[PDB]
Amino acid sequence: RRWDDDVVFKNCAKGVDDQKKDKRFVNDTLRSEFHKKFMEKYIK
Amino acid sequence: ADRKAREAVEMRAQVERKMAQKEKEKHEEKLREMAQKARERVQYDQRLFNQSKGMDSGFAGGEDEIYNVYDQAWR
Amino acid sequence: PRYSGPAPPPNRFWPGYRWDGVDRSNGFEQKRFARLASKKAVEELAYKWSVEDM
Amino acid sequence: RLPPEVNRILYIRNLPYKITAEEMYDIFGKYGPIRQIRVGNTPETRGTAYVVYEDIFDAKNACDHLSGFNVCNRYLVVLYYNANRAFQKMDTKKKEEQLKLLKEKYGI
Amino acid sequence: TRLYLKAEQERQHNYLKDGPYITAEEAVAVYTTTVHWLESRRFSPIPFPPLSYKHDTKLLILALERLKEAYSVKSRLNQSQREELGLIEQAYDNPHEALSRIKRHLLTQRAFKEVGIEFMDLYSHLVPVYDVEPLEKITDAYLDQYLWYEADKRRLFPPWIKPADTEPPPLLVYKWCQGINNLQDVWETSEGECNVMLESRFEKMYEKIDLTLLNRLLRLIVDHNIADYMTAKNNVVINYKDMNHTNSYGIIRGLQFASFIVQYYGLVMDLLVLGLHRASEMAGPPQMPNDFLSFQDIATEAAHPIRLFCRYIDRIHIFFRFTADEARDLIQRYLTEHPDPNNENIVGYNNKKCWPRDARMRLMKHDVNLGRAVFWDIKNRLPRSVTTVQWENSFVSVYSKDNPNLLFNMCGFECRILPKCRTSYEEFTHKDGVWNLQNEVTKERTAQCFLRVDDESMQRFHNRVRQILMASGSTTFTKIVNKWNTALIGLMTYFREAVVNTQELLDLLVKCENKIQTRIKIGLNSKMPSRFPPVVFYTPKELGGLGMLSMGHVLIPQSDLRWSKQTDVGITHFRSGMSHEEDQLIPNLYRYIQPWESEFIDSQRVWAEYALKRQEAIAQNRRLTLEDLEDSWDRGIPRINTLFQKDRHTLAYDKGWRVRTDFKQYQVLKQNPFWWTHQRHDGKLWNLNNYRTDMIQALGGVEGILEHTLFKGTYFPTWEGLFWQIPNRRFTLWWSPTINRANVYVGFQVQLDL
Amino acid sequence: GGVWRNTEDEILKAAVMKYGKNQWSRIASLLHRKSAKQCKARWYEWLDPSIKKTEWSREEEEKLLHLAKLMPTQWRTIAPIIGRTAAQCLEHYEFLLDKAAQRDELEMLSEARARL
Amino acid sequence: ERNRPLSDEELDAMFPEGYKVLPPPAGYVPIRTPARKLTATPTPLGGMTGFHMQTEMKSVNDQPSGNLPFLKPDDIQYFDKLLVDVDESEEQKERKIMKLLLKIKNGTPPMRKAALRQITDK
Amino acid sequence: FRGVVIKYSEPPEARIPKKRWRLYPFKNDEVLPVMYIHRQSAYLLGRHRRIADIPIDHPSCSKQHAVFQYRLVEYTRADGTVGRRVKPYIIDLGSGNGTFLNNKRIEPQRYYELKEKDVLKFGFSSREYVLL
Amino acid sequence: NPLTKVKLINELNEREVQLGVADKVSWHSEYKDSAWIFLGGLPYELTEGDIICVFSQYGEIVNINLVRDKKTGKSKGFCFLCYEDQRSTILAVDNFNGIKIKGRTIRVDHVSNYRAPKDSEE
RNA sequence: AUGAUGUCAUACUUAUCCUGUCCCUUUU
Repeated sequence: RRWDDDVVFKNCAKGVDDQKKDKRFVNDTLRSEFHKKFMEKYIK
Repeated sequence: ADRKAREAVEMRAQVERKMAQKEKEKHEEKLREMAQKARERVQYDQRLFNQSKGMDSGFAGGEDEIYNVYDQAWR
Repeated sequence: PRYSGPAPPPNRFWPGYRWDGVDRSNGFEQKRFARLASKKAVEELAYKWSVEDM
Repeated sequence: RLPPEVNRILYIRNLPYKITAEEMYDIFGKYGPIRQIRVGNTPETRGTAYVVYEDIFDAKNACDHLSGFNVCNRYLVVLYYNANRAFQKMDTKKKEEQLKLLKEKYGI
Repeated sequence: TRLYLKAEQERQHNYLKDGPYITAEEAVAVYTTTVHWLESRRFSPIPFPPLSYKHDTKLLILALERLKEAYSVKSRLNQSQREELGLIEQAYDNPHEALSRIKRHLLTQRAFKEVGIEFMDLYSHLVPVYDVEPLEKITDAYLDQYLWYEADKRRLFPPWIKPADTEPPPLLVYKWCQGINNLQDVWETSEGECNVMLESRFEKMYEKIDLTLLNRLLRLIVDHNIADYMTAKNNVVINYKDMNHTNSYGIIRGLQFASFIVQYYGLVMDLLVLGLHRASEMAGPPQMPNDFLSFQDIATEAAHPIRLFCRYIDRIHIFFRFTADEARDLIQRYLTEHPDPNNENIVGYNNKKCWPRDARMRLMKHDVNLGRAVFWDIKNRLPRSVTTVQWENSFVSVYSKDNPNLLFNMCGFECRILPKCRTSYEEFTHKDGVWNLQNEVTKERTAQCFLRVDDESMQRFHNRVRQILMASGSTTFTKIVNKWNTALIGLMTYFREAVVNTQELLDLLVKCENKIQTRIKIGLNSKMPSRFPPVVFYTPKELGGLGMLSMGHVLIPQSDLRWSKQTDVGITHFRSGMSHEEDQLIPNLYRYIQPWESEFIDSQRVWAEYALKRQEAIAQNRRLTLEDLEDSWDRGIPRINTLFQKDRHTLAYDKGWRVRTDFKQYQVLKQNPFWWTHQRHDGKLWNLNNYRTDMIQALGGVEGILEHTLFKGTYFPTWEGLFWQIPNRRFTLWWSPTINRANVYVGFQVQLDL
Repeated sequence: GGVWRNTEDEILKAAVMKYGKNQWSRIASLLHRKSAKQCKARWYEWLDPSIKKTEWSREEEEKLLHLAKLMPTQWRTIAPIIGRTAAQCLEHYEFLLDKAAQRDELEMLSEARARL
Repeated sequence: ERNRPLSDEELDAMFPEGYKVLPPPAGYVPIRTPARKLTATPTPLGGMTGFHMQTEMKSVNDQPSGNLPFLKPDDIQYFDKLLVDVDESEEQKERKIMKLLLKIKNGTPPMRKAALRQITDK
Repeated sequence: FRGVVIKYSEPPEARIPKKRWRLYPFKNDEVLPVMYIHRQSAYLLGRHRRIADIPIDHPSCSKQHAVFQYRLVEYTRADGTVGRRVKPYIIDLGSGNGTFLNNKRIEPQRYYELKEKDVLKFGFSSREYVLL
Repeated sequence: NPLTKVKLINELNEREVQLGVADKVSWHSEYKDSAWIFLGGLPYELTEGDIICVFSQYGEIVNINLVRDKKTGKSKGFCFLCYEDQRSTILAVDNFNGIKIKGRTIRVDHVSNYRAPKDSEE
């Protein structure tokens, strides 16, 4: 160790902070994974 | 956090000012009372300047219709 | 005799200025040279402005 | 190498009503000896002052460095004071005695 | 656009509905880290607007000049743009009153009017561009140039955040290259050394950074009134044609204060990215500021693991070196955090495409492990509410004993450096543009440097060429030719040597230039000519032709080169002498123009010689002459004309040239050729000249150009003043004598009439 | 510009009642003094029928006082939450409330400050 | 020339009404007298200025009125009396209301017109 | 000047000094005053109150006896490289009784190696005060 | 009238510069083929050697002679000096015209007629 | 229920008017 001593955040250990993945769809077409991926990939 | 950091910065500045006032006084006392005889003794050429205008960007916008290359004439 | 070690202003003729000519001028040769350089720059600027759509 | 309009007198504004002539003399005293200084004690002119120096170039260095200079929370208005305007409140007289003196002492 | 604005609407109502901020404790730690770092560097606070300033009017003229040059270029309007131009002209007429207006607004009005937004489509990745109301834009612009002026006068942003006034791209490329070369015995690994290059965007600093922490950081930067103004005009409103989402979720993108906004956000986030102690050490002692990357002693280069780390606005590039036992420890920490059962660390690593047979990142055990490890550590050390990085999005190459190639992809096109002492791969050097780099102490060729063009920008150039080739039939042929010339003059200059040496990029531009020529031909006729004779396409503008800047081989029609004139006898045909091999048209720069490597070399040489000639002239007590300033006046670093010009008194008091340009790209719609320089501050580097001369010589000159034209038909005397649905017809007639022939259209039979 | 006279305000209210709300270009072609964005801003600021231009109470003052410290900037975000929604009455009320109510060694020190 | 030394009656001659020449202590006027000698002497002596990094009110005045079209930075000297906002308590109110001049000098053309008439009839 | 002619002009190679040097005057083994020589460009000391800015209590010194001005002259450093070095220039202005430095008379138009802590005299014949 | 000659010469030079005149018609074709320039309005304390030293910046003067008057020092205020070439006289008439030299300003113009003792105006 | 003074827009009239200059101040 003794290499990471300037980090403010100690240890996050949380990618999505609910689970590893959601693994669930939804009924609203706007609030879905495909629309979020299309709005985060094609638009920047 | 701002109210607890401003007082800390003021205390650090006061300690640095106290150290500076304790260092500069000792330096002036060491420099004044000397141990060895303290008190016992371009035109640049005007034709090169302002040879062209300016203050613009050179590439006015991005419209590819102003013929930006070949700034000089032909013959 | 020869000139001193001063900077003589040019007026399209290298003259033999002597007898301590330390900056004796009215400001006519330098203003004319600056006006000539400004005209030579403004001609190219107007040509580039008129060659915008051509 | 100076503009003619500037004069030995400077109008200075954006002053507090509590301000002390000690701070005044100290600060302004950088550039040269003070001829004198006036301060408005009157309802409208309170907050304003006039500074006059033994020399103009004093005032020139002053307005140079003192331009928009700070006191308390304020950035003082520093301008070269005008001339003429309201003068004739006083008169031209009392020349006779002094001129008689210079005509007497040196005899010229 | 309607969908993504609805998405921002939902996120903003969410982030106000839940109050779900950025984890208050971590926020307090970040604010404390910032306060401590700024105190350690001992930066002065930024003074609010000095009302009688020597800085004031000069700064206002510079900012209004930039605002005018963007908002008006040439002969377009609106009514909003009209009121903007009018207020601009009024400011340039009564300047002190305008400075009064700006000061009163910036100290008073902590509100804002409704801003405008509609995205523009560089069809690969859409990048939305916001518009503001007029007088608010002017006031904010003077504030922005003020903020950058006092920032550069205070040296507050470090030399870490390097996107500023060295140059645009090529200098940063050559700088990071030679800096990676001249590290202390770093390309060697015989005692099991290892190195790693990372590249990852922080990927949320357009929609994360919270207003209150921004206000506190701005309070630590500048005075209270300017802080409130920056925060408030960060908060306005966004209305596209119908919908109207509120604001204040995070920062608005295109407002003019974004320079200091995103740069201080980078200065904050980079400290918590690296570490305070190592960032201070690699930054500078506050007395002696440090150079482009150059650390002071050998010792601070030796102590920390993470050697050098720079950034442009969105990239971050950190050549994190690691000693071997630390590498084993890091791999152990990585596997213990994230156990891999079936060696699935190599299940998906991104890599490059630069002939990926001998110089992709050679995926082996400890190397792939070290890569996923360094990303795990930099991910875990990131302030997880605001700034993350995606292991799908990054690209982390490792130069060790195993993968003897190393591929770091800066703001330019991607770069490959492969030292001789590791006995590298082929790197065939398709052009003479191999990135050489001399070891700084030994003056020795420590490494070679290949540099191929990058795929994202290559597809962007192809996209814009398809945009032009799809914009036909609604414009004249002259505008199509001008746009193709514009795009080629860009994309052969800023990716210069890579455009010479990346063979797929050389091939794509060739077919696209022939494609645009095909579009011009199918405009000229309708029946797709058997051989459109190459003169009236590729010939120069002022002599009545289309002026394609052709960066592709095309031999001339060898029989289309005859001069003919009836002097005192009769016909004296005067053909060209092109039996050498075949007359090429002319080579898009490449050999014609100079490379950026030799440009950088001679730039250092010329600036050193100009300063030494200035020293000698100050000795001999003479003014420097036009002869010695013409012995240079090339470019050296920036430009010698940038010492000569009127800006030498005028435009010294602005910094932040390139950063202002990139924000201007996000600020106005015309996706210009504008990253690569900005002429006034940088100068004139894109130097055509000799090119038009050589094309006239190749086309046989005017003698042959007029011969293929109908210029003899007017029977006016000689070559003189010749030049001055309409313009297509003028082109049609002035080259009708070459565009009307059976050879140029095979099946001809018509006699028109009369 | 934008003096917002009463005869122009009545004409803007009549144009908002007659033409509509989501048509700003149709309302700007019958005034000859302001643009469409200025007319929409006036209709959303002073000519809105849901704007509470009076009745400043102590509950709204306590709501605005308990909101300016949680968010110092972004007064437009607290415009519809407080209930004023005029984007200028909130700043005026904040100015009125501010004017009426006006009329390592460091730690080692504190450590010995408790031990002494 | 204009640098010739002056007298206290001559001093009272220049400045307008309502100012005092009261000094501070009896140890600063002697500094002003040595200042001449010390303009040479203390300029040849130790001196310098520096700044420290520390976190941080700002008063100021433009023209205080309903509109009051703008004042050039110099014209303040003339129009300073208008800047102060003290209002509504004789002749002092006639000089104070006479700043309509300022409306004639700087402003919009209509302000100049209407102002001009208003001062004609007064 | 204000009321007299101005002689002893400096050359064009004059510059502002940046070295650590201060005028330590000791008339009675006590440095009461201190004058900065690197802050000002010109410095005139004499027996007149109209020409000079501050008077001096030396009756055996003329109005124009010595002129100590700092200027970067053509010299060589210790490493051997040429450049600009801020050093004081010592040359006599043609006084009626001359001058003496460290009990030795110096002639004009001769580039002498002037350094700090030199025992000089600010008068034509003698002086009871030295500067360091 | 006494000092309006230098102002008239400067106005003629400004009109020739602003009217777009070339070098062939720049008020030199009428005063050509003669290097004798007429100087008038000099100070009464200026000697011939000082004027020859101040007028040598544009070239060496061939024959200079001051206006002799009042048998005591030959001082009248006028001076006549012939330069080497006509270009030096043109540069002196274009640069040293209307300049101030030791208090009162002098005038520089060309006569190009002959050598006369009494031709200037006091 | 006119009228009064008053800060402040809005229409209307004058067939109002857009190349005016030092061709004159030449003062010691």
